[PDB]
Amino acid sequence: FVDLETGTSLYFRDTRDSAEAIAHAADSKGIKGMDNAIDLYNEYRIVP
Amino acid sequence: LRQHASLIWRVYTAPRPLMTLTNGKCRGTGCGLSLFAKYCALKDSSEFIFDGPNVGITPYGGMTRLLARPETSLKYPGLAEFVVLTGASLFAGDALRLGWTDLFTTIPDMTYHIKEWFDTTEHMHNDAVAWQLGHLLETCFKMKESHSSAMERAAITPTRARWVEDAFADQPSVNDIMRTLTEIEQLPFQSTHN
Amino acid sequence: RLRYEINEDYKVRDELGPELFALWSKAPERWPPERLSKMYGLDFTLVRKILVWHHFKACYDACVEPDWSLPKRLFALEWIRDVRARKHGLFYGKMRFAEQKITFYSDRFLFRDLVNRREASYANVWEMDDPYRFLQTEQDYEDYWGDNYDV
Amino acid sequence: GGSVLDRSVAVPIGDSTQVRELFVETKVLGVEPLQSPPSWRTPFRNDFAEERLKELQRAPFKREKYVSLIQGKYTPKVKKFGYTQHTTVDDFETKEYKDRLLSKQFFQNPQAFEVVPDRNERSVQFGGKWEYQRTHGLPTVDRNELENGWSEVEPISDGEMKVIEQALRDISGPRPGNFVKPPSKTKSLQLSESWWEPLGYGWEQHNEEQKALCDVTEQRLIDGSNLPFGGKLPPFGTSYGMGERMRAIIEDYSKGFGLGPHGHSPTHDTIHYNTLNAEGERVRDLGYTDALGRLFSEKLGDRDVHQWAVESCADGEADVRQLLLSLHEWRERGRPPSLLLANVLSKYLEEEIAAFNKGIPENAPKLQLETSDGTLAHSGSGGSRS
Amino acid sequence: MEVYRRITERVRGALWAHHGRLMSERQFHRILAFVYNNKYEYQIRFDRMEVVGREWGGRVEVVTTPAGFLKRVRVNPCVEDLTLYQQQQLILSAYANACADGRKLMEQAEMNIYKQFLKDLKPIVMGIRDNPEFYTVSENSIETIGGVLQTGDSNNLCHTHRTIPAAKARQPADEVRARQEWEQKWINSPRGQSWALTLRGKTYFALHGPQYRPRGAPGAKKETLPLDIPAPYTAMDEKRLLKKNWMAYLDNKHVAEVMWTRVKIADREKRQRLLQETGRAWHRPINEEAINRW
Amino acid sequence: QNEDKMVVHVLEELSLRNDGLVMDIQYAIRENKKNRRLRWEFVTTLLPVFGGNEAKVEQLYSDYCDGKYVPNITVAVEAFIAFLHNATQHPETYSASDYFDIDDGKSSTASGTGDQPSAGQYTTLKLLDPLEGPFVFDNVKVEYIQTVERFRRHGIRAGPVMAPATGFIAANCKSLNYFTRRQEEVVYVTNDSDQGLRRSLENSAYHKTIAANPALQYLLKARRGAALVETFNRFFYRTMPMLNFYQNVLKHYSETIQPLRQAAKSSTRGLARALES
Amino acid sequence: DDSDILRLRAPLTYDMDSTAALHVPTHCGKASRLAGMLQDAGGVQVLDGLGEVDDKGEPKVPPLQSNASVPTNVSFYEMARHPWEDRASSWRRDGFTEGSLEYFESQYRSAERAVYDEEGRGVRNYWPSRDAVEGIAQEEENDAQ
Amino acid sequence: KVPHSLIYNIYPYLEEIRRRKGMMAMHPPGKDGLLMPDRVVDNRLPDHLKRGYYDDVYWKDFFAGSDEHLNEPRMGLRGDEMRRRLEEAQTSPAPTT
Amino acid sequence: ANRTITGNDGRFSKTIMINEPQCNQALSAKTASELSKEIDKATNAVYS
Amino acid sequence: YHAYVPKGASVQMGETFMPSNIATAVFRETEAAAARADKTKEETGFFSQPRLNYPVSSGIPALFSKDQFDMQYSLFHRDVVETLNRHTLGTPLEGHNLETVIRKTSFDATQAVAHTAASEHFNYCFFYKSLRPWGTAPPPRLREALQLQYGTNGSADAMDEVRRIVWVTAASHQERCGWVYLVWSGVHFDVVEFPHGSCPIASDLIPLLALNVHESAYILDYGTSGLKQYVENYFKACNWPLAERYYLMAIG
Repeated sequence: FVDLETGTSLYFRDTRDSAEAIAHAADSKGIKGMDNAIDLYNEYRIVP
Repeated sequence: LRQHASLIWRVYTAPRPLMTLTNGKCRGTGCGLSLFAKYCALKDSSEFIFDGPNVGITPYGGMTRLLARPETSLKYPGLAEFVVLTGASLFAGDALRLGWTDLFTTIPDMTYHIKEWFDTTEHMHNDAVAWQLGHLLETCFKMKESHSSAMERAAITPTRARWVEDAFADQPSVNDIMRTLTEIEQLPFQSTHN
Repeated sequence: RLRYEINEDYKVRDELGPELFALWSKAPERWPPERLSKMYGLDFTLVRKILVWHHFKACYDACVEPDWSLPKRLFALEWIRDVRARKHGLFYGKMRFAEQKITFYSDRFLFRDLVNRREASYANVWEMDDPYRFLQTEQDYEDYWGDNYDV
Repeated sequence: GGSVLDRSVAVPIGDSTQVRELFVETKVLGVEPLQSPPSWRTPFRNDFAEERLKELQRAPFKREKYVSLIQGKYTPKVKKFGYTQHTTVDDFETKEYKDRLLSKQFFQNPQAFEVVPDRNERSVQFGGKWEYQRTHGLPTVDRNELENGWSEVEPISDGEMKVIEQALRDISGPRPGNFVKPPSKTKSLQLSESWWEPLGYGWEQHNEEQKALCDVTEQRLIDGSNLPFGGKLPPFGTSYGMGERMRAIIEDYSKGFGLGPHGHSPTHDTIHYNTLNAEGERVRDLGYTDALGRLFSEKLGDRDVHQWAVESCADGEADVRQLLLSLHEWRERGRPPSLLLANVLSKYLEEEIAAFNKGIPENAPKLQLETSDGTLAHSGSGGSRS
Repeated sequence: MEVYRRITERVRGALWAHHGRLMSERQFHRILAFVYNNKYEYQIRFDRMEVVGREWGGRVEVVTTPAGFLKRVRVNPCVEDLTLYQQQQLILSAYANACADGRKLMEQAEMNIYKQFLKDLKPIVMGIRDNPEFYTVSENSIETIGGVLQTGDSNNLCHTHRTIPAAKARQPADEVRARQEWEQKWINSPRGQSWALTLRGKTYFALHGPQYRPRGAPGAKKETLPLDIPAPYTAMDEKRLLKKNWMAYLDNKHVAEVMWTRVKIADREKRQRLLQETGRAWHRPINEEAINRW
Repeated sequence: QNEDKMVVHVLEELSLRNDGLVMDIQYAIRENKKNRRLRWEFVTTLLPVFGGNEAKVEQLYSDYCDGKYVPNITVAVEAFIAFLHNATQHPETYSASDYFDIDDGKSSTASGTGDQPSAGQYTTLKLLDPLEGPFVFDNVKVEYIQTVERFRRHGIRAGPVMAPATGFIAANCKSLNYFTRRQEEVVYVTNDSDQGLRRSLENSAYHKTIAANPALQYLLKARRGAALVETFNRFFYRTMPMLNFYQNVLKHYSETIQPLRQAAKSSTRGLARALES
Repeated sequence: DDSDILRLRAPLTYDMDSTAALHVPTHCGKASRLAGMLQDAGGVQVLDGLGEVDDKGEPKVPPLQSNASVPTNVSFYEMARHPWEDRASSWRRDGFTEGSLEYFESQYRSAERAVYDEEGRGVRNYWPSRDAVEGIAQEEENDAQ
Repeated sequence: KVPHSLIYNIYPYLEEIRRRKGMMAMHPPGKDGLLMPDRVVDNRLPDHLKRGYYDDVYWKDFFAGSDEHLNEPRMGLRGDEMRRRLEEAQTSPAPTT
Repeated sequence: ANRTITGNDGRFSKTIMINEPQCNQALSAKTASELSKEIDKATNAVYS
Repeated sequence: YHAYVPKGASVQMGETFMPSNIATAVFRETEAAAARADKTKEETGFFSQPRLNYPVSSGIPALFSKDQFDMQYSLFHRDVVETLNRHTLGTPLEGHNLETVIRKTSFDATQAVAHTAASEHFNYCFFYKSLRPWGTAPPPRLREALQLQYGTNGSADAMDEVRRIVWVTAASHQERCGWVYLVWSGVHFDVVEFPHGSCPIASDLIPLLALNVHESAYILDYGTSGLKQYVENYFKACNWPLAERYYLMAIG
């Protein structure tokens, strides 16, 4: 998934509105939460 | 009013990826709910109608910020005033021109295909889900091919854009707008400006 | 024969020196385990084990009595879970996977607790991260403090 | 001091006559409460008579030279980061903290403070079996000094922040040798592993470089016939796993990264780079031949480069070593010449430049040797400098 | 956090790409942990203080903390004559004003935190950019097997910059020691004693006087030269990993490469969005000759 | 002549002799040309005094930038006086870019000169900030900014805050630029040996208007006898740093050329002997 | 009338239309928990004439003031310095013992002075003699003795 | 459906969500964390300047035998250092040629 | 409860449909509150 | 953003202020360019323009100016390619490579309309292929091979003789419309003047160098009388190694 370039845009999708990104009005800057790497070691293991 | 505002804000700030598949006409609150989502997909049937003043009230929903974006005022001067006053409808093509949404799908029953794709996918890591979403967007929503600028549903064709920029842009008065419209009325059909 | 080992990023040679040891030794109240665990990029159990080891190493170096209740305070949920598992299943020890209840919840089951966590507000930060927030009733207090007789 | 909670301790001033004869003018401001001075500012709580006595006694030893007991010990001994014995900073270690720590350590291990220790076992404890609940932990300093008492941080101006952001966006730029690592650059892989030494991965390019650049008198020639695999990757079903492992490691080391001319990752799902050696044939049909380099070579001919250098530079007009280094770096290696070399070539090759630029159309690029710019790379000159 | 993590990942990727050096994962996460603890201490300081919000002139007053913890509510008796919904909305608006004030203070303090973090990260960037072997190429330049070609693109307008002087041995340590010599000369100057006896000298010695701090007092006991860690000349983790085991070295190299590729993609997409906002880029791909012709 | 050298000849010889210094000088020249603040300051200061067309002002600015123009001391003092007269009348345009350290009346001291400097009037002339000031390399720019900010905040009168003595063409001389072999042509304005700044401002037609300003009397007092001299040097270094820059370049070249010549001669002779052997 | 437009553009106040201001994020967050937060605080304190102003202009029952201000002395990087050196950098510099470093530097300087200028003339030479290269430093023998 | 025995993996996520209150939720008001390389910088220096660049701050001949750092790997080396490499390379195939 | 918000959940993707054809998909106060609850529940679901 | 920006427009890293009127104008120009690209994407044919290895954001150094080279590349060659596609799509020549198209259309009066277009296509492709932006020095092997025939008892005489004879045979083409090909017929090198619509492969030769003697090639920078200077510039910015490798492959 990381080797294939597609899909990396979703991390920085918040850059769609530059003014909004600068203002930081919304805390949902992450793909799966507040920030992109909110939890990379415990959250992904919920699936069996 | 508070509940509609809160719903719009929640859709706007939803943490996990939310995609509003807009298929149909939208009023002020509907367009505020659709456009401000993190992911917004527009089909050929998309219709964003503010239509505030004709009902006797100011337009409500948050689309005024999108109309007043410097990008919008730069690409189509006077478009914000034209939409807020005349209550015109902005289409999927118009939103694509204005850069509000990057997703435009022509595939029927997209919801079933999305359900099947995300049932077939099996993982939960952030990079894996990001790749899956990106591949879906690229192969179904991103207009890489099989899309013509003539085949998109738009109402801001360049002649109409010039009309709007000549009749609404940089006119800080409704009375001045009315005077300009009245002056344009008496343009003969032989006039080059007409 | 013992050449290669897993997790080469965090070596025990680097772990021998406690992180911000003096700074958190001056005041133990201001340093809940979350602050120290923010240093590492491993799972929760691994980082808590590392924190316990670092505290014990610091105490041994300073030649003072180490806090034997620190592992209990770091694994307070785990300690209560083990105590109640030993109460339910007539066994003594540490519960394992093969002796755990089988139940399937909906993937959105956590919403009720999630809204509480997301809309919780605290006066100070020590109230937010107090180590006894896991105990609510006298049964919880008994299950937690039933180990030592003094309390 | 430099802190709100870093006031001094009360000090005595003389009587009314003393203060009148001392002060010349006093301005009284608003009334504020009295705050006790911190522990470090307090004199009797920060006295270090014993420590000063010990360090003064040990000072005369510090007047001699450092020696090693083992004759010939040269390499230093590293001290690890964060170890207890290597820490010297004392944030709140005043005399009260020192004596509290000393008391705790003594009541823990009284044997450690004896010149000749006795047997050390563990006896009963007066606080039950859980006396650690009351005896554990290092001595604790007061929270008021922990929180309010700290040095005032220097206010960082926005100018330095802008400078740091500019540095970040400068380092954000790409290095050309990352998207496609050159085969010469893909030879720097050596492993401490035993199996890696017997077989040479980059022997082909290594001997190619040796026989293309190094003279036959001194060069490294390696014949692959003696290698275990014959210098080539064995077939898929006749490797015993060694071929597969080596191929995987080589591909992993040689894979590129970053963004290419199309602005996508080299292993992008949809698009590709260098299809059917398109870039290979482009490089074949373009090459690396500088116009100034070929003009200089054709004018010099076959005569001695050192003779050319000594005739070009007068007795004290230009240095010889610098000129030779610049000429070698410019001709043998693909690097732009320095301004010294540019001036030398402008003075020595003016006829060639005039011939090249005599019939030039006005809009078309020319070949000029100018150094009004402060940089040497031809990227800033658009490739017209050289 | 998010922005700090992005900055640190960009730093690691640039450090690996430009100079071929590998930063330890522990060192990577240590900076983020320091930022988190700095924010934690700021929150510790902020919870002590208090903010006031006012609604309906002075009819409704709400006393809270900058974080947004309800502490006190004062309400004029006339407000109780209103229905419950109106009272709830008035209290909510007053709390919103209090939250706005707390947000202003917290964002100012967090800008302070960001400046501190950039100051702390300065030595790494300066050591990876201020060495005699460091160069970049314009993004619009064609890259091939051998080297990068250079398109015109108004090459007269284009100007290559240099951040290092050709003069021998120019360093931040030299600059700082020059500053120290200058301040010592000012102190020893005849006006120096008068200025030191003046209140300005007292404040200067109190703030930038680390050598005068008594033993056992918080803070540094001396002013030290800034960090000098040049990437191409200092071995960080790559040699240790290669000596210990090759698999970990390959894994860390892969992580660094992926982070560098990710930050490059982020920069590319930000540039694309800027172009689309300006109006020079169409909303859908129209020029496939720049993608499919390779 | 080799001894009597113009700056262009110095640069072209240094290009063949030592690459680093000439390369750094050229890079600094290019950066100063790119900078827009310096041009604005130069034209703003030299418009009222010269009283000439903007095209001539721009050409003279370019000549001074590349080093083929140095203003005379007479026009320099006239420019300083005219700038003071222009600033004391309408400060808005001058307060926008030029800065005078405004004294705070809250601060008080047990000294007459301190009380006068604390009256709320002008006390010192503020130099340009390092962001758009004279060129400094980015490797030391951040610490330079930190040092200058600390010095200006704590009132330390040392380091970059102090303006180096600037050189100007003497009244008798007619040459428009410096020379290596010419030294009496450039004269520094020293506190003990003033070149007539006070004598010029006293007979200037704007002396009454300047004295009417209730802020400049502290500077005009010259309590140490060097207030006007120091503000003159500060103003001219803030406006034309290139003069001091070129003076430093000339001094360095003059002091270092001979060892380079000796080293080049020795190396050439060694290589020639090795070749002829 | 333009006065109506001016009053519309005027900021929302409860006196004019008895409608509280809207804050969308806090309404999303704490609307359903406002009663709980108030009960946790202890209820609403009713004070007579809280917002009313006396005819002289003095605001009887004076309002409370906010004591909050941005902290000025925290600098966590300065709080957590290097172990031995007092530098506040976050980097993990693995230093060497001071005595070993001093001996290392002294011996290196002696070796360099013996190699590059064996004659003592003070001029560096790039073709050192074999004896001057492989000669064991006599300073080590003197130190051992 | 999520197994009962695996929902302990979400606990760090919930803990961080609950502890994101206050200052932890703040972001730099003005910086989005993405910086574009607007300008191109180069620090490459010619070999003669490279030899003497680090005379003072570092030891003399800092770039002595570095192949990648120097255009000429053997520039600035001494006789013994050159002779070691040349002797090794020439005595490896001693009887061959 | 009023059968105005409908939901179809797969293994990982959740689709929420508004069904108000009598009022041209117009939302009331209660309907909007329920829709917001469903949106912030489905978005905050673990396997969403 | 490479796929989004149009071919004509460029990406500028530097940021400068833009007036609203010019920003709206450039947005409208971008929209018009997108519409034009959509229009042209459906009329594309079997044969397309070759990719240029060297950058042409500026004029080719020492040989051409930016505007003149852009004209030569995007007007006459584009028209030739369009005519070739139009007249080959219907005919049975469709779906076959340029080599066999030229070979089967050569010496056919009826199909001369397609033959001339194909020949001009190949000639323009080879002319673009054989132009180093700054020029190449002749390789020693090729110069030795040319010394046998063109060289006359002189050092470096062969290259001067070739540069003279190419200009001689170019000026011998008074029509000012055609090509000059240095080719290897199979026995020896020779220079051939190819009129408009004549191809070396159609004549069964192995080309080495191609020179455009069209009036439109030098009408702008060199006028109608700068033919000699244009030839000198072509030889000072030519590309010899391609001819070297083609001749070596011919030899075997």
